[PDB]
Amino acid sequence: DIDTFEEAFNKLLREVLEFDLQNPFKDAKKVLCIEPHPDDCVIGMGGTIKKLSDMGVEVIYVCMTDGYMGTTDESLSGHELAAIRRKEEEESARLLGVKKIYWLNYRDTELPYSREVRKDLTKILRKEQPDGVFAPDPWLPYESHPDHRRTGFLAIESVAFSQLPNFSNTDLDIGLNPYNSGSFIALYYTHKPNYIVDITDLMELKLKAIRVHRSQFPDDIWEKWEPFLRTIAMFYGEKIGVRYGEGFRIMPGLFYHITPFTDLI
Amino acid sequence: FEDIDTFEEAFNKLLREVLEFDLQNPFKDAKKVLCIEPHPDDCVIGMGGTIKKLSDMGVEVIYVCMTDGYMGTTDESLSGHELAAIRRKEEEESARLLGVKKIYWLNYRDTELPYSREVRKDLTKILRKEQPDGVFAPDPWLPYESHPDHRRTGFLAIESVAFSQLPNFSNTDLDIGLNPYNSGSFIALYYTHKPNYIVDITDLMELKLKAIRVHRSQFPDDIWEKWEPFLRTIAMFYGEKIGVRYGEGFRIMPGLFYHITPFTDLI
Amino acid sequence: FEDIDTFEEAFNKLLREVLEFDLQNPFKDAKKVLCIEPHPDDCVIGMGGTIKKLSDMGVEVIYVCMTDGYMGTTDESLSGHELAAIRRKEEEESARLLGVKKIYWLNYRDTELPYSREVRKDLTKILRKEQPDGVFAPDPWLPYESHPDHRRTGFLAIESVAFSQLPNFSNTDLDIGLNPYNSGSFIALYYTHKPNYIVDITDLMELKLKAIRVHRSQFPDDIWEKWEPFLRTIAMFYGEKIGVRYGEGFRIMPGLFYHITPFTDLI
Ligand SMILES: CP(=O)(O)N[C@@H]1[C@@H](O)[C@H](O)[C@@H](CO)O[C@H]1O
Ligand SMILES: CP(=O)(O)N[C@@H]1[C@@H](O)[C@H](O)[C@@H](CO)O[C@H]1O
Ligand SMILES: CP(=O)(O)N[C@@H]1[C@@H](O)[C@H](O)[C@@H](CO)O[C@H]1O
Ligand SMILES: [Zn+2]
Ligand SMILES: [Zn+2]
Ligand SMILES: [Zn+2]
Repeated sequence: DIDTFEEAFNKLLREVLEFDLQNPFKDAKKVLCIEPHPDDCVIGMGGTIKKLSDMGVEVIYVCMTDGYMGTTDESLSGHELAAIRRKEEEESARLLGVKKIYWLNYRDTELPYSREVRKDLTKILRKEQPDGVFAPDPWLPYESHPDHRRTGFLAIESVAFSQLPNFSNTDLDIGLNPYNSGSFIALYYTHKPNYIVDITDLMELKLKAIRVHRSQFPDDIWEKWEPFLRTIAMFYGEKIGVRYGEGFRIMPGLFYHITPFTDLI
Repeated sequence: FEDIDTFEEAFNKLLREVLEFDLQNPFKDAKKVLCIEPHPDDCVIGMGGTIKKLSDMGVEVIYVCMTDGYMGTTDESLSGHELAAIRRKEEEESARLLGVKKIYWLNYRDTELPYSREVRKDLTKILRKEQPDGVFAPDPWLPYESHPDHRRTGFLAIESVAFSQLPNFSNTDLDIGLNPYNSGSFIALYYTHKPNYIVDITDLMELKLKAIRVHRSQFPDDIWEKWEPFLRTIAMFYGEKIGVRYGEGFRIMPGLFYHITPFTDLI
Repeated sequence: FEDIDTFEEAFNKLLREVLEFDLQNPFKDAKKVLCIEPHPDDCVIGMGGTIKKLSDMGVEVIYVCMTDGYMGTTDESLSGHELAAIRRKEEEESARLLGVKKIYWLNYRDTELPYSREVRKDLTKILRKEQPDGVFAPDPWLPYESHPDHRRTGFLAIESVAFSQLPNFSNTDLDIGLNPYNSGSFIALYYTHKPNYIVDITDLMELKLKAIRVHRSQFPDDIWEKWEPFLRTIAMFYGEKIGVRYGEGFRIMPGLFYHITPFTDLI
């Protein structure tokens, strides 16, 4: 048929796959933002969450773990800390217009990589039938937190497998349908974004909603984290020549499997 | 070697002279090879053309299919049991087209391939029995590869080809009369973004695509609408790299380079 | 910091003023370090020159060896139990040439290092006991690193260095009187393809190779014909990077950059 690989690829994307990065969140009514820990959705995409909320989109958190391990305060146990972080998360998400939060309650530092966790995410996908799903990019270089890696892998896997009636089939038996339905997966916390949201306007709000997680951001930690977080927003922004941005990686569904030229988007 | 001037000269001496490495004709003396696939259809999809060419050269090509394909349908009235039974039929006939001897079915459930000592011992049992001169398997470093059965197959293949050579590894194999693996001239990895050896499959493409469609349960008309162009686009990606129309890609490296090597990108 | 104009300015200030990240003399002040190796011989192969230099300045080098090297022989008359007892002695001898000191043996089996909270807890206990100023471990992101003990040592060492600081993590340690890991100034990854700090080991190269060859079970004469050139070439790859003949490379980054950082390649 076509002459060159470049023609083949271009036709693949453009016409066969209909890939469009100008407004990929344009028709979404319901989205899941999957975070490994309480606070990750806000650090990694809180500005974008605000913009979706404001636009009439329903934003639903699925938080994989409970934040149990995240303090050096020897007077605060993991149980007490987890209770405090659910409150932190609830308030921080109100500020961003966040509706609802599914807490999976795996212990922080202990998120399994297993069929079980896939079934939990699958149950939620089948219940809520979102149009889109956000999750950390499991390929981020030097990402040393297993909760992060595992979340990203489990999300992408679950978005696929929830579509298969023979996978976690008990779901169907109790009246759920397979996942439809979703228009997309977008990965945040990524080195290779190919879609950037300007949040220059929302950066102060984002910084405030982050700070609401006070257990995680006492004064002396913020002396480092605020510069760090502005510098990351500047990394993403510069890619589209704005001051503060949030970066997403989006790809056709086909590309997450056996594709040797994924770097061409 | 202690006298060699520069790193660049050392690397070329190491690669060519000490390791005797070159990609002129990697499949040269092979009488027998294993093709390790995660799911029924991966062998034909990643390397069907090469399989036919090896068959044509009188190489015994043997499949190892890690999983049963149980999950791969959206048809709500087809159980995974029934689908597995189907996909085995489909693979047997697909393989027949490519002159394929024999298939080992490991029978792990699709989406549930373990990454464990147990599965390496299964692969080792086969490598010690068959004593193949080469083993093909997916590159588990494929960027954005998001199927755990694919990544796990590839890492398990590579580890097994090494560990199956150690007599204290799965030692009961030896206690029942199997020898440690050797024979093995090579490992080659398909479904790869960094191929260094390309096989021209130009006038095999139509046979390759036919052998893929024999997996009907996977490739109905509406799926084929997208997948035929996709499969053509991939083969052109590889084919272009050596200036032919359609190709299949493999990454092949000295044995040493699968461990502590900081310059694997030079090949 | 609200006012800076460019990403490039923000990043320079972040690194130099906020994090005071310095790659000029990263081991300057260290009095005690841990070198974490998947198998016996990996400290010396990966960083023996460096270990000797640290020992020369009076730094106390402590090994933590994750496995017992049980599987690493092709000799059918040597069992894994006998091999592991030999390798323990070979490592004591190798380490004594480099000025080490003390070895912690985790004793997991070679090819079966778990990736789990348990192994994190073993490392966390050493860290809390020893309170080292610096920790060395393989780079688990090395391209094509196909030995699972290696990827898992690297991941677990980085995880443990962070989690051993958290009092709710493996809390029984503190209940027996250990404090959280307090002391470290640094993590350094060896066996790396993206080193950003190189120790010149030109003078030490021959000591390194001698202390490697003391692991005789691993390096008989026919293996050493391939391994000596491999090792020299690897050292020259690192060396060239600072204009010397032979070097050892490390990747060293600010602690923040091991998490959620999209610009790790700017160091
Ligand atoms: C920005 P984050 O991913 O939420 N920070 C996490 C925190 O949630 C977690 O409790 C802790 C212990 O695992 O590791 C920290 O690095
Ligand atoms: C080209 P393939 O790798 O074999 N197609 C697989 C199919 O085999 C499998 O049953 C399904 C569920 O795991 O995932 C699909 O992604
Ligand atoms: C240089 P090394 O990392 O120490 N060599 C290891 C050796 O220690 C181990 O016993 C064997 C079996 O796992 O695999 C070899 O690849
Ligand atoms: Zn997190
Ligand atoms: Zn497959
Ligand atoms: Zn090792």
